[PDB]
Amino acid sequence: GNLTVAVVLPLANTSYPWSWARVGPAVELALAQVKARPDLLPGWTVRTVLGSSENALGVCSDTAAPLAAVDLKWEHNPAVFLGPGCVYAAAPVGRFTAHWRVPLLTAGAPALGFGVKDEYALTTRAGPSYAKLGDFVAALHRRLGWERQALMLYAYRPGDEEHCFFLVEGLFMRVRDRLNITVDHLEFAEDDLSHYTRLLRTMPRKGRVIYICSSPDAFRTLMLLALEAGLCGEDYVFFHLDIFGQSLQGGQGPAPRRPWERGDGQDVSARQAFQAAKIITYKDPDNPEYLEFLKQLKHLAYEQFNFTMEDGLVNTIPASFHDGLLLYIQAVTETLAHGGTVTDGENITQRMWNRSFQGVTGYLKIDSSGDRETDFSLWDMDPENGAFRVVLNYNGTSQELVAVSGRKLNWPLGYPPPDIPKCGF
Amino acid sequence: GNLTVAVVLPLANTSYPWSWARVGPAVELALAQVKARPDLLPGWTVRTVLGSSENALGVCSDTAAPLAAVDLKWEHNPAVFLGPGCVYAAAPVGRFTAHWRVPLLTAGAPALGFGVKDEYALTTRAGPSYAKLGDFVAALHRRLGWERQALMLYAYRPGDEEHCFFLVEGLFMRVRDRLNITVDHLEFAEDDLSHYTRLLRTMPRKGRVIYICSSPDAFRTLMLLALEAGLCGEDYVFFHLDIFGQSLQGGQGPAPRRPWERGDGQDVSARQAFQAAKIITYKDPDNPEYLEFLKQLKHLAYEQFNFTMEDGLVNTIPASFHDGLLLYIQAVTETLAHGGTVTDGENITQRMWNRSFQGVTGYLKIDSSGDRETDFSLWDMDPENGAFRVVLNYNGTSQELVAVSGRKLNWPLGYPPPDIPKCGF
Amino acid sequence: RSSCFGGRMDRIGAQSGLGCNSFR
Ligand SMILES: *[C@@H]1O[C@H](CO)[C@@H](O[C@@H]2O[C@H](CO)[C@@H](O)[C@H](O[C@H]3O[C@H](CO)[C@@H](O)[C@H](O)[C@@H]3O)[C@H]2NC(C)=O)[C@H](O)[C@H]1NC(C)=O
Ligand SMILES: *[C@@H]1O[C@H](CO)[C@@H](O[C@@H]2O[C@H](CO)[C@@H](O)[C@H](O)[C@H]2NC(C)=O)[C@H](O)[C@H]1NC(C)=O
Ligand SMILES: *[C@@H]1O[C@H](CO)[C@@H](O[C@@H]2O[C@H](CO)[C@@H](O)[C@H](O)[C@H]2NC(C)=O)[C@H](O)[C@H]1NC(C)=O
Ligand SMILES: *[C@@H]1O[C@H](CO)[C@@H](O[C@@H]2O[C@H](CO)[C@@H](O)[C@H](O)[C@H]2NC(C)=O)[C@H](O)[C@H]1NC(C)=O
Ligand SMILES: *[C@@H]1O[C@H](CO)[C@@H](O)[C@H](O)[C@H]1NC(C)=O
Ligand SMILES: [Cl-]
Ligand SMILES: [Cl-]
Repeated sequence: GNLTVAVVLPLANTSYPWSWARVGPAVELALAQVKARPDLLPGWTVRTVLGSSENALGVCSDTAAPLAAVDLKWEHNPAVFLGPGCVYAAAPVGRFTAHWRVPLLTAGAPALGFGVKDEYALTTRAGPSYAKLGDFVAALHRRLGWERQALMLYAYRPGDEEHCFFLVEGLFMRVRDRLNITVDHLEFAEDDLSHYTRLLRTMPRKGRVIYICSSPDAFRTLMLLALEAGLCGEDYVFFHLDIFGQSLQGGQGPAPRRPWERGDGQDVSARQAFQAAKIITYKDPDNPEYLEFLKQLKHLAYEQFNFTMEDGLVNTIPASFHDGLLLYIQAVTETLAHGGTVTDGENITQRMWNRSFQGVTGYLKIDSSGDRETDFSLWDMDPENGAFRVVLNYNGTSQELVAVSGRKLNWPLGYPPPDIPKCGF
Repeated sequence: GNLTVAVVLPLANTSYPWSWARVGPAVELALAQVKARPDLLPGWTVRTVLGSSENALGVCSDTAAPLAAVDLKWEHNPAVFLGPGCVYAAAPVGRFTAHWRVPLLTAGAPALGFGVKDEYALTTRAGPSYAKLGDFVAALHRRLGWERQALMLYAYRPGDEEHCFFLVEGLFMRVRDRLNITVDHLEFAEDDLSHYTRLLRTMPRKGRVIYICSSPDAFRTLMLLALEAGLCGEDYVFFHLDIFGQSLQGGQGPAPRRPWERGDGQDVSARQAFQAAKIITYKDPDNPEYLEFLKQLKHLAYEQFNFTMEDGLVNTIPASFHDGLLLYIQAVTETLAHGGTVTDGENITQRMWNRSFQGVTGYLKIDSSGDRETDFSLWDMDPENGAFRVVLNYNGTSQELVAVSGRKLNWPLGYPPPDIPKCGF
Repeated sequence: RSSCFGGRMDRIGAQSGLGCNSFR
């Protein structure tokens, strides 16, 4: 028999974490591991049919992905879709495959709207989600005695696909249904220097625990302006939602990072503005089986796609696609062993949800609602040398914080500042 | 040859203005007229192929509309799409047909984002659009002398597909572009009383000229509370953006209306509560051919779809579909005259845009951007019997705000109130 | 959902930051 996998991913543009340049090699490693294992689809063949999800302009689009998916379905009749990664591309395709009753695997599409499993009834997300960053923040608040109020800022940059809007959307909508805190949001524009001044004039009267989604340079500028204005960190703490650790040169591996240094000249005053700043980031798997996967992933990305991978946490999306496809194949074996069909769709997914699986990225846990439990890590500065490193990891399945090698969060006062001053603003 | 016309409208739900139950006989009167005109598309026939834009639940959907459009496009090769009306259903089809280069006619889909025309290329809107309401409001402001502040409120109701959000968005964006005026916006839930109380408590601090988009019976419980809180008509003006005249039994005739009358025991206070309120509706055509067309349309709607057309102002959407299809036929006729073809989407379209027409709704004019120029109307209270009637018709082609003969705006103080209180906020 | 978050993931409703707190 033949099992057809439909890929709707950016084939030519190699700037997306889910681009076929990076995901492509990983799906090749996975599909050769099912062929080398007798206990996975014994005697069945797995073939991939490629469809693009991007314009003639090379950007993932909401009008090319649905049409590519429709063409793929009509011409190949896929068993499953490897799914777009972009939010606006994945939404229509998610609804379409929900109507067709075919699963949809994807390590992208992290927006909050995909958790409504009455519309995306068959969408399994094997990668990180923005909604599961809000139960990390809730646990962080509980550990540090924050129960009253917080503030959240996201930045507008025309190029991106509203990344911070969706990220803060998930964080905000999840951290106030399981906490009794008062959270308020606010939006500014990146590199509109007149907006930072207004933002600083507003912030003091809006909160003391602040979460910013922006680019690293925007965050560094805000930190410098806050230091100028006297928001010195004995009463403030700024969290930078840098999921992929792009301010930390990829955030993967043990190495001093010092993300406040750019040779700008004012990197001495940009050092004491970061001693009241934490950074939230995806967790780098530490498995010996994960580092061996990246090596051959990079090799085969160079051999077959002429693309050179740079280390970083952005490589956990290829690995999440690997794990998700392996999980799907193992759940499709059990559906056949029980007298089912490869085209159930509905019975296959329920053997993937509320299930825990061992992949290169570690021991997965696909929660009962489809999404996969995500792990994040917290970075803070070392007063000795002033370099950031991971200080506190969060295990998304057990939902409990873990310190690292006897590392304590560096608070200027020794203990976290309250989220409401003594004289309430 | 034959000219196929693909229809994507609700084929079974008769509760939408753009429902095939209503629009169905409207396009049948149009296609029965080209057959009677040797000078319109002489040596061709016209066919209609129907696709539904409805869930299994029975409502507009953004997954069934594009899928029906795709099936129609591939099974039949159309020359034009009569297009959905619901904004969330029309957007995907608009993008699809723009990609295929097939024109899209639609008297619905009034949202502001349909006018980009770098995305929705080849989309002629022959019916009302919410952006054109900002032009009417700007003319009102320039006439009545208030050019420094306004407040807009849109109510949220789970059922409707965010009608008031889109209406107020269009008005807000267009006013902001037309007037150097600072405006505020706010959203209140439709079905709870705490929201109304907080709204009235925080209204005196944000504006004196208020535009309200809400249900006909939720603007009357707001007007009662405002009267009870001392927000008399000396200081405030409350504009009810009731485009389809629900609060006025339709507003299709010259009879007195009394929107404040319910006979529930507090019908006396409501009459002096509505002395501070004006109502903004669409303009009902005043030409005899519109009345004859309605007379034929309601007979045909009953005699072919088993639907009893209500006598209201919501019937200008069927008439808009009729006029738009006749205009498209004229444009394609011209195109064929000059050695063209039915499939020249761009050339057929560019002859529709930026030119006037004579339908049953009057003398049309489609803006150079592709959107018909909309005419609005403004109702007011008679000081004698407290009956509502029109005082100001607005012509969108020449943007002239012309008052009815024998009628004038009646203000409690004899002249419009200021938009900024003399003392201050 | 709130006045800003929890809508549909269509690009047609993202034209204006209406209902959201913004500086632009
Ligand atoms: C709204 O405003 C327009 C004016 O801009 C009103 O009148 C129409 O104006 C146009 C000129 O822009 C006229 O052409 C049109 O009347 C003539 O149209 C064609 C032009 O060749 C001609 O063939 C006709 O016989 C007619 O003489 C004007 N309209 C009419 C009905 O004649 C328009 O009526 C205004 N609408 C309302 C509802 O008041
Ligand atoms: C690859 O995709 C990126 C998107 O990440 C493209 O960069 C964007 O290009 C658009 C133009 O369509 C700009 O408006 C954005 O500002 C760009 N964003 C960024 C972050 O650069 C890029 O042009 C594409 N390149 C190729 C070769 O396809
Ligand atoms: C996070 O915690 C979970 C459980 O709290 C860990 O999952 C265990 O992993 C081992 C490894 O084989 C399994 O044998 C156990 O059965 C798992 N526990 C369960 C399923 O309850 C997980 O390893 C932790 N994450 C990390 C990175 O250590
Ligand atoms: C026809 O469409 C209307 C929508 O205008 C449907 O009424 C809505 O139904 C949804 C769920 O189906 C509810 O959430 C809304 O509150 C309803 N709105 C109303 C009643 O104004 C109606 O059910 C449809 N009926 C048929 C027969 O198709
Ligand atoms: C549109 O039509 C007017 C006359 O009706 C003409 O002057 C103009 O050049 C046309 N094109 C535009 C305005 O882009
Ligand atoms: Cl994609
Ligand atoms: Cl529709």
